[PDB]
Amino acid sequence: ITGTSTVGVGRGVLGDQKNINTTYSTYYYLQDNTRGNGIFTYDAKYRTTLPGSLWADADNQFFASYDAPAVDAHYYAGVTYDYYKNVHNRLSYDGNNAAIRSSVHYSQGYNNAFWNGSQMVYGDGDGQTFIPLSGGIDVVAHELTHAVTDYTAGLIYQNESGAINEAISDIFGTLVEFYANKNPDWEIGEDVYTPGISGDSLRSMSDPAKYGDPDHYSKRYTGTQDNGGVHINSGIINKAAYLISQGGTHYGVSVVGIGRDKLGKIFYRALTQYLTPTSNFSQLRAAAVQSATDLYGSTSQEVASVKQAFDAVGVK
Ligand SMILES: O[C@@H]1[C@@H](O)[C@H](O)OC[C@H]1O
Ligand SMILES: O[C@@H]1[C@@H](O)[C@H](O)OC[C@H]1O
Ligand SMILES: O[C@@H]1[C@@H](O)[C@H](O)OC[C@H]1O
Ligand SMILES: O[C@@H]1[C@@H](O)[C@H](O)OC[C@H]1O
Ligand SMILES: O[C@@H]1[C@@H](O)[C@H](O)OC[C@H]1O
Ligand SMILES: O[C@@H]1[C@@H](O)[C@H](O)OC[C@H]1O
Ligand SMILES: O[C@@H]1[C@@H](O)[C@H](O)OC[C@H]1O
Ligand SMILES: O[C@@H]1[C@@H](O)[C@H](O)OC[C@H]1O
Ligand SMILES: O[C@@H]1[C@@H](O)[C@H](O)OC[C@H]1O
Ligand SMILES: [Ca+2]
Ligand SMILES: [Ca+2]
Ligand SMILES: [Ca+2]
Ligand SMILES: [Zn+2]
Ligand SMILES: [Zn+2]
Ligand SMILES: [Zn+2]
Ligand SMILES: [Zn+2]
Ligand SMILES: [Zn+2]
Ligand SMILES: [Zn+2]
Ligand SMILES: [Zn+2]
Repeated sequence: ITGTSTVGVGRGVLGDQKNINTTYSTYYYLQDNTRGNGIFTYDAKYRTTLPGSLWADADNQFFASYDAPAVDAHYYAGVTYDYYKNVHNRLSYDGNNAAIRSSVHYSQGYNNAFWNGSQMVYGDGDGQTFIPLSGGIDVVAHELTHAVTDYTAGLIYQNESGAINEAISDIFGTLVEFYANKNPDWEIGEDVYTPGISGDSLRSMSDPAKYGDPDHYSKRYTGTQDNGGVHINSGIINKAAYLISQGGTHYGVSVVGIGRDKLGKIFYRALTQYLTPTSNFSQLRAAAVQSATDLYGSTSQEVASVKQAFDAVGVK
């Protein structure tokens, strides 16, 4: 909509106050004109028609319970935009400042959130398995990172390539959570999963086995469920990424940690320059090694730590 750029205030799903960029024309709309071609957040009104109505509010104050998922979808899309621009010089998910559109209140009791190829879609959850999923910055950034992948490597969503696709989204979801440095961790979805249970999450990058996911290639799932285990086998790559950043000794292999920023630079270069739609784990290792070589030199600690981490998870 055409209007004046304004700044509203509200509370997100977890009850935290934040400012949001809006546009004023009779109503205040969840339309942020400060980032690329815009960030636009819509009300799906418990239906499955997309995108729904551009979110309108009479007073620029977003403190109602019904507002909270919209506040977070809008704000965390902004954080994700800022991460990719400021850290990686990438303008929106396509690198060409595509508008970022999100719909909240999708369906009823819907325990999922997804990038659908052109926008984000957030369920409200059923209140037991999940609360509204836009409350999780790592979920928001995980799904928007699928769009980054689609516009770069084009990793296929099945078998080893699909597990890489999911790990890339977990890695950057987590790096965005740290960039936004409110309550970061190496867990996925902890803020919105199981409101009745403290200390759990959908999966752990630091210790995949805590939830029964593999932390070594020898433990990879080879069945047909989950598109060949894409959210299961991601644990192998997630653990490697965790080790690259934080270090540790895993199955007897010592890894010297190089920190989050270098992890992000190495994997971003691997994704955008070297991965292809069918890259397997071994090819990801090679891409990460080459990316660290490009950035830091073949004799660098960074290259050595990449190799150590992939060794530790059994990926040659
Ligand atoms: O849509 C308009 C946008 O294009 C401009 O950049 O800022 C004001 C908005 O109304
Ligand atoms: O506690 C939250 C509240 O502050 C917000 O306004 O609506 C959603 C709730 O979860
Ligand atoms: O376009 C909107 C539609 O998506 C929603 O489901 O019902 C109201 C309409 O304004
Ligand atoms: O409070 C309202 C809620 O009861 C309804 O479901 O949708 C709009 C909200 O503002
Ligand atoms: O235009 C392409 C689009 O069709 C696809 O969704 O992602 C890659 C883009 O280059
Ligand atoms: O250390 C920062 C890291 O926490 C963030 O995730 O990505 C950028 C780095 O500068
Ligand atoms: O506690 C168990 C854990 O040790 C294993 O790694 O995965 C399944 C869990 O039930
Ligand atoms: O069966 C597949 C397995 O061969 C591969 O290693 O990882 C993905 C699985 O789907
Ligand atoms: O096979 C790829 C290789 O061509 C490149 O050099 O590094 C990335 C690898 O995945
Ligand atoms: Ca209001
Ligand atoms: Ca997290
Ligand atoms: Ca929980
Ligand atoms: Zn998903
Ligand atoms: Zn995913
Ligand atoms: Zn967290
Ligand atoms: Zn899955
Ligand atoms: Zn998923
Ligand atoms: Zn270990
Ligand atoms: Zn460990």
